[PDB]
Amino acid sequence: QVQLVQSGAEVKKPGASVKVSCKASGYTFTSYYMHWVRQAPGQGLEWMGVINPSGGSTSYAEKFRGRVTMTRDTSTSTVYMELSSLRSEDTAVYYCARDREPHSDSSGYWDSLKYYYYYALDVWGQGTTVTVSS
Amino acid sequence: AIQLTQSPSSLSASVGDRVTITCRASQGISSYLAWYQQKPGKAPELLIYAASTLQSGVPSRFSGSGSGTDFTLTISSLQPEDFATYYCQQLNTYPFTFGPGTKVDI
Amino acid sequence: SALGKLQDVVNQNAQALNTLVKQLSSNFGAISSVLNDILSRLDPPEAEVQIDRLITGRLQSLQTYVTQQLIRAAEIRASANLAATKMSECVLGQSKRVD
Amino acid sequence: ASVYAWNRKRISNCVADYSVLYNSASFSTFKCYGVSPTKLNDLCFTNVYADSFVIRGDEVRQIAPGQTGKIADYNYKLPDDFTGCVIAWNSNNLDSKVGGNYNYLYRLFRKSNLKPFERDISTEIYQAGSTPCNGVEGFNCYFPLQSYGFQPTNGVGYQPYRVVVLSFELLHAPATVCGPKKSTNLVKNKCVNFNFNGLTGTGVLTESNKKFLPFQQFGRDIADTTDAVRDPQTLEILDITPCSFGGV
Amino acid sequence: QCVNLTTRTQLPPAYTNSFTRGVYYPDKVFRSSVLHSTQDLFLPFFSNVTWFHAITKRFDNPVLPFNDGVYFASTEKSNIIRGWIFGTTLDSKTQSLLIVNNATNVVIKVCEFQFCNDPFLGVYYHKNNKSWMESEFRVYSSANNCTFEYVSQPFLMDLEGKQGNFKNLREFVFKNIDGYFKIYSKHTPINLVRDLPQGFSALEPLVDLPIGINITRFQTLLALHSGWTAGAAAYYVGYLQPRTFLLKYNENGTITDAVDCALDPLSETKCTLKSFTVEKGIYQTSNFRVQPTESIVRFPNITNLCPFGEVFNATRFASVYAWNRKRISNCVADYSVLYNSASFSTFKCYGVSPTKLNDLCFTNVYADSFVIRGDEVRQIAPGQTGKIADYNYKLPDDFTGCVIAWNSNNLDSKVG
Amino acid sequence: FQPTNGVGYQPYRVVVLSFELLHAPATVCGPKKSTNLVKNKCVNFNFNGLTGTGVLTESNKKFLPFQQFGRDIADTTDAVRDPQTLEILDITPCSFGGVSVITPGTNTSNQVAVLYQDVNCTEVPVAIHADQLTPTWRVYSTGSNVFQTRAGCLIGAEHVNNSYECDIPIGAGICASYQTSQSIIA
Amino acid sequence: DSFVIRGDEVRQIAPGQTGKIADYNYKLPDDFTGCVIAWNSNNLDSKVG
Ligand SMILES: *[C@@H]1O[C@H](CO)[C@@H](O[C@@H]2O[C@H](CO)[C@@H](O)[C@H](O)[C@H]2NC(C)=O)[C@H](O)[C@H]1NC(C)=O
Ligand SMILES: *[C@@H]1O[C@H](CO)[C@@H](O[C@@H]2O[C@H](CO)[C@@H](O)[C@H](O)[C@H]2NC(C)=O)[C@H](O)[C@H]1NC(C)=O
Ligand SMILES: *[C@@H]1O[C@H](CO)[C@@H](O)[C@H](O)[C@H]1NC(C)=O
Ligand SMILES: *[C@@H]1O[C@H](CO)[C@@H](O)[C@H](O)[C@H]1NC(C)=O
Ligand SMILES: *[C@@H]1O[C@H](CO)[C@@H](O)[C@H](O)[C@H]1NC(C)=O
Ligand SMILES: *[C@@H]1O[C@H](CO)[C@@H](O)[C@H](O)[C@H]1NC(C)=O
Ligand SMILES: *[C@@H]1O[C@H](CO)[C@@H](O)[C@H](O)[C@H]1NC(C)=O
Ligand SMILES: *[C@@H]1O[C@H](CO)[C@@H](O)[C@H](O)[C@H]1NC(C)=O
Ligand SMILES: *[C@@H]1O[C@H](CO)[C@@H](O)[C@H](O)[C@H]1NC(C)=O
Ligand SMILES: *[C@@H]1O[C@H](CO)[C@@H](O)[C@H](O)[C@H]1NC(C)=O
Ligand SMILES: *[C@@H]1O[C@H](CO)[C@@H](O)[C@H](O)[C@H]1NC(C)=O
Ligand SMILES: *[C@@H]1O[C@H](CO)[C@@H](O)[C@H](O)[C@H]1NC(C)=O
Repeated sequence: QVQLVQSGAEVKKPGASVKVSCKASGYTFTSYYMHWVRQAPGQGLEWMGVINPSGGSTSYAEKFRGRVTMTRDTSTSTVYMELSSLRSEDTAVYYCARDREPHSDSSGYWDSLKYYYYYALDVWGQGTTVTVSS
Repeated sequence: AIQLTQSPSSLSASVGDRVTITCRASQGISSYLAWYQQKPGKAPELLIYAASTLQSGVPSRFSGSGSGTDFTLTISSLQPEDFATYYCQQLNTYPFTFGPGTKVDI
Repeated sequence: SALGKLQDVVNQNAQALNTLVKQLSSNFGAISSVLNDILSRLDPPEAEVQIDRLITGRLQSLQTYVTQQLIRAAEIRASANLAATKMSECVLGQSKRVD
Repeated sequence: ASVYAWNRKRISNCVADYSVLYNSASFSTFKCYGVSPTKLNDLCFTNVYADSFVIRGDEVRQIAPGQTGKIADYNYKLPDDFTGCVIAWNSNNLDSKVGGNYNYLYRLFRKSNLKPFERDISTEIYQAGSTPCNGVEGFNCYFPLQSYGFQPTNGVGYQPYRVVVLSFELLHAPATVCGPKKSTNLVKNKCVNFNFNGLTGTGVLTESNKKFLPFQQFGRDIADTTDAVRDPQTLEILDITPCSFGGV
Repeated sequence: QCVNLTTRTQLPPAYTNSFTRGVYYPDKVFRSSVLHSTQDLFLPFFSNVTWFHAITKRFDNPVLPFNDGVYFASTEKSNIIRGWIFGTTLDSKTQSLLIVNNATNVVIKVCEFQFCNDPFLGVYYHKNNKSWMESEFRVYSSANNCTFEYVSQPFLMDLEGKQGNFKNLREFVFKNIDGYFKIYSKHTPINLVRDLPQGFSALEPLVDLPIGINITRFQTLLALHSGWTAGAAAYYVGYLQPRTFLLKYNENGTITDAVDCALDPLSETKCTLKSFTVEKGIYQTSNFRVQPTESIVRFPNITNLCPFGEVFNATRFASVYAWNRKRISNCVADYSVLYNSASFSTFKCYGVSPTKLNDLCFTNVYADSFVIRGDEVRQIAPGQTGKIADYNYKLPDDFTGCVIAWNSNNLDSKVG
Repeated sequence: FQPTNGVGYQPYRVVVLSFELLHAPATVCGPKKSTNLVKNKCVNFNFNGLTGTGVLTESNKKFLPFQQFGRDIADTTDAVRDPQTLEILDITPCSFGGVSVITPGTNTSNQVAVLYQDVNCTEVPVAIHADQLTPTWRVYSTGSNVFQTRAGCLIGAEHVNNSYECDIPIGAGICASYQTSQSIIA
Repeated sequence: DSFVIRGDEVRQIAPGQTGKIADYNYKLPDDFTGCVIAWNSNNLDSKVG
């Protein structure tokens, strides 16, 4: 089976950037999108961004747009996430989950009108804990 | 945006019975639904995709149904390992929003 | 080898049969090429016209097929009587007829 | 909707109960082309569209395959191989008011006849004579859109008639809009009259193993046999064979 | 807002032949292991298509005539081909169609857009970060009264600029039949730098849009990486013609090969015997070689107006027991004048269809004229009876003509 | 008739037109505009309301003053008078139907020879109308190997002064077979 | 036969037509042989109120 390892727990002053890394193993890095989920303690899940790893193109949530940079390193085969301007409510845990739909190195996005697209977060990592405080 | 509300918030059940949980959508979602199961202290796992199709590697006791703005999940022969939080997720348009969550106790 | 004359019989029979099923594939001027469609969206006072058209077309196709196969079988009867003549004095005797 | 720019509404994923419509609405001309009104209930339709326009009483005949006029050449032309039903009724109380209802428009003049199911919305000035209009009204230069003069005091010819033209495609592709007939159980490996997705016939059915394309729902290995069909309830690929073998 | 693009280099385009490309599925019913003959708009084999390509500073996107069917092909490396525009005048006077693939969705809009001469999608690349982000989008100047709109499922692409040879071949077929705009497509990975590959194509149906508009003009959008660069791109445009094909279906339900019926005498025999294998001998061929492309009309050379104003507004109009017969001769019958101010209730025509009434020339025309009540309008028909079609005016059984009736309650009836 | 009565008791002006199509000269026509005439070429014609597809030539027959249409054999209008120039012409199908194709089997070769029967060799492009025809047909319309049988002109195979055994015919004492550089031979 | 129907339903008394006058009230056979005679009766069969 595939094994996904995230970075360790990091503590910092909530006025600087953070560096979170994921490293999917056992699956083609470029095919599936790499979804990102934040979970607050005692709260439900939320979706913050999606990574088309081959393209390097990314899509953020409308609430968190412009404050998060979601990058890739295909040479070292990892997905990086950086968040600026940390607040007290951002103390949470982070999961990076692949999506079910697979793709190829092509814009068959023309075929969006033939086959409907159903995305499913099937494989999840163990998660990392990011806690910031004054 | 699109918000999903699961009812009821608090659920109580036993071992070996059939239970039914539901969540209501705001606008038209059609067949874009993901039912997610999360054990406490564990990562969430995908349970049901496309609101009527069982995911591979999952026993067929779980079932899902619903259409339009209404969605439901039926649990038959409830094992003691099924006491976990359930979420329903819509995938109509960006952003993707999750449900609040339902807790079941022995 | 020179076995083409035997192969032509099977080849032309296969041609007759597959040409026949391609005839039956046609619609013959009706609104559909199948009987089940025109019997599912037409009341009988309007359906019997298309039924008559399709049945007459298929019966004409079968008439052409039975004509072709039938006088072809008559030609095979002519060749069969020629061969039975060759059974008559070449196997059961000797033939003085040249060539 | 008006007649120069009519509306097309797609209807899908529901059931078409014809009995509801004539409970409170009376239809003047329920002309149906290609499909008989009696066998309308047991069919299940695949691609439907509801046209919508208001015409006067004299031009109801023009919405038909093969008819001509200023409503079937310049406004709305129906194809020759049409398959559907034309539903028209009187709307003098609703669509006409005192003083004249001038919202409805029609193309009085046009350079050429319309293609079937083609909409023209342009409001360019039509030149009547050899002189150029140059985009400004003048002599032999008229606006191509003229307004109806519907009034409740006029006759049967000069009163509005709401026309809804439905266009179908029977027994091809998957179907989403069915009739009000109820579904029963399936008796396979036995001779029984079947009504699979509007396809009526008599013959035995068995189980087949060939795979269809996603955009294909029916199949005919040889035409006029209709061997292949999918059961809508179970999505089980089957075959349709005659009731008994002919070798007796 | 639009702007002219500078540093444009002019070079003549190339013409190449398409090795059996542009054929699609004519119907959605499933078949297998059979040969099917069809008549539809198809691009003929080994025909001239327009080799349009980019890199110096080679940029091209001309306005082409539609000509009842367009086959499009594109060799794609870094997502340059984003869509097309269709229309008649492309200046918001007529109805226009736009298909575009923007940064997150696919948009199909039928509206009255106004277009500039050089539409483009601008992709910007930064030195500090390696990410490629879409920045510019200019195809229409403004918006107007829109008729049809469609937005696809949101997604993401490969926006980076790959080097080397092209890696994909995406084929499209656009046709407009009976008011339906049908789009067929399939995409195949290829390994070519400047070539159209020799391989068969099976374009599956994608959409059948019910638009129904006039169409005679076509243009292709491009993506570029006032200095600018064009990048590497190549596409191919050809036109569909009315032809006849024979398709061979495999056991998996997909077509294998298509045999043209107007290209070769061997193909002529394959069409007229409806098989892909023919033996030795003599095979007489049915005539599919030539399709005429021109029409000629010759009529008697007299252009006087017929006295329909005397017949249709006759102020004193004949009775039914003694009806009037007027001979019409040496003029032209303009039917379009008649319904400008007159509305006809029953335009029943016997023997001659109303559609083909305009192109005919009549020889012995007479205009009967009588007044009947509203219940007896049905009696003026071949085979009807009553007190009008038996004692007043009887029509022959083999009638050839048109019965034109309307309402005259205001004119022919007065108080008392 | 009274203005206060219903639809049944109100006047309905009826004008009934009686026609006679495509017989005798015509004096009343429709609003379609006339175009130029392209003779000796396959084109869709609309001569005096008669719609059809075929090639037309010049005829020398003389019509009666009351005759404007002609059929030598019915279900085929042989001749029609031009309404504009008043020249007597004739109407023939788009091309002669005497085309025959000789070929070997498909695995043997894809090379093909075409027989044009009952036509003269100099009139082969005229008869088949090769000017408005696919270029792939045009190489078999005119080629280096031209042989004239009594059946017709054969283009696509080369004649030989020797004599070989016949297996498939041509129709005028000539036969073709596969024989050797290898190609079709006659 | 003898019945009173409204103006819009005169078309329904015909072989093959449907409606609430040809499915629930009076249905004509498919192989019909006869003549349908209809006329307006607004003066006789209708009164004020
Ligand atoms: C569709 O559009 C074309 C215009 O692009 C129309 O055809 C032209 O009509 C004008 C005005 O009558 C003529 O002057 C041109 O000679 C026509 N030919 C061309 C250039 O196409 C055409 O009438 C329209 N067709 C329909 C059916 O709407
Ligand atoms: C690309 O196309 C999409 C879809 O047409 C655009 O998304 C729309 O944006 C407008 C304005 O921001 C919203 O009102 C719509 O609701 C959006 N549609 C959907 C389906 O979400 C998008 O703005 C376009 N441009 C870019 C840069 O992505
Ligand atoms: C671009 O050039 C064309 C052709 O001269 C011109 O019509 C158009 O106005 C130009 N664009 C702008 C924005 O001026
Ligand atoms: C069309 O194709 C033929 C044969 O391939 C070629 O000779 C001709 O030049 C082409 N037409 C043009 C305009 O290049
Ligand atoms: C890349 O750098 C440019 C220049 O500052 C900036 O505008 C852009 O947002 C950057 N992109 C990313 C993904 O950081
Ligand atoms: C645009 O379309 C609408 C459709 O209802 C029409 O009423 C209007 O006249 C058109 N033109 C303009 C300039 O709005
Ligand atoms: C057709 O289907 C069979 C069974 O799945 C498969 O083995 C075969 O490869 C298919 N044919 C092609 C050409 O893919
Ligand atoms: C036919 O009419 C045209 C009008 O343009 C005229 O030039 C021509 O001479 C006329 N032909 C005859 C034979 O009168
Ligand atoms: C008939 O008479 C009316 C009123 O006099 C007039 O408006 C109309 O144009 C006339 N019809 C024709 C075809 O001239
Ligand atoms: C046709 O030729 C090929 C090779 O020349 C051979 O394998 C094949 O068997 C031949 N066809 C028949 C029907 O013998
Ligand atoms: C073929 O044409 C030429 C010139 O037109 C002529 O001399 C010759 O006689 C013709 N052949 C026959 C058989 O008539
Ligand atoms: C074949 O016959 C023709 C007929 O005259 C002659 O001109 C030619 O020389 C002959 N060819 C050979 C190779 O002898």
